[PDB]
Amino acid sequence: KNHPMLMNLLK
Amino acid sequence: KLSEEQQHIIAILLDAHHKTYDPTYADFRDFRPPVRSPLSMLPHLADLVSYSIQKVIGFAKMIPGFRDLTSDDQIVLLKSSAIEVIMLRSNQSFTMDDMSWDCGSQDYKYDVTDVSKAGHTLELIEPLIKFQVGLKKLNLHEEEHVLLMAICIVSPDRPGVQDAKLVEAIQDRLSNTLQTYIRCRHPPPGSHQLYAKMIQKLADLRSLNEEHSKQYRSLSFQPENSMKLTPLVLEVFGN
Ligand SMILES: C=C1[C@H](O)CC(=C/C=C2\CCC[C@]3(C)[C@@H]([C@H](C)[C@@H](CCCC)CC[C@H](OC)c4ccc(O)cc4)CC[C@@H]23)C[C@H]1O
Repeated sequence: KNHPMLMNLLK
Repeated sequence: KLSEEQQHIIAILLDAHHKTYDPTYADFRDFRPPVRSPLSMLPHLADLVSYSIQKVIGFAKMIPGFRDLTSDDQIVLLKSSAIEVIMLRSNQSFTMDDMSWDCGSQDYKYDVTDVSKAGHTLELIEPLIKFQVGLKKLNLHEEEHVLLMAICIVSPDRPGVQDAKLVEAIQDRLSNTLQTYIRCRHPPPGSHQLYAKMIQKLADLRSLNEEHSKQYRSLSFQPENSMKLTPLVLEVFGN
């Protein structure tokens, strides 16, 4: 939520 | 005694670190070049930090129970801890001989002047170097090092955490593994108060992190410096 790059590295 | 689970947790953390930390430093060749002028080392060092952020996320995903957290809790834990884990993992390249981080060449050997050339003052730099020296003098086993990195990440008191109880149960398993590890595997006299000392380093990283944020905000205030960062750094540290 406001963090697309971090979220994608998390998945 | 170290249970099978405890030993399995440790085996997993070591491998995770072995997968996310390249002691050859080969990738550094891809960064913008170091230049040794205000903020001459910032592009190179901003690339080093952003690179390191990706490695820390990779490491965090491999922590037992981390994947059980919501996407939100994972993001808030990573966002507050990133800088701290980067200070921690950096201990591997730090050398006491010259008080500098040595990554295999003169070009990738970083001292206090290099850090000042990225826009930092003695206020942050002195406590950072003192931190590296104090950690270095613990002379931790690799097992201890990787446990400390995991415990640092999964701290229930980080801002924005929703499910503190779950984060805390994750950390607790990791702390107990560390405690037992020191007792069963770390011989005296090195083991003396070792757990308490490693926990005091987590307190030191938090202060350092509080300080880092103030400096980071001052840098975020001049958008021509902020321009020199990476997208991941701006996302993770904010802008
Ligand atoms: C692969 C690795 C590790 O991940 C990281 C390595 C070295 C780490 C270093 C040595 C160089 C200086 C580094 C990068 C530090 C940087 C400058 C940080 C120091 C803050 C102290 C509380 C700050 C980084 C931060 O975002 C880029 C920043 C940068 C510029 C600012 O003006 C304000 C903040 C932290 C950690 C430091 C090499 C190697 O061991």
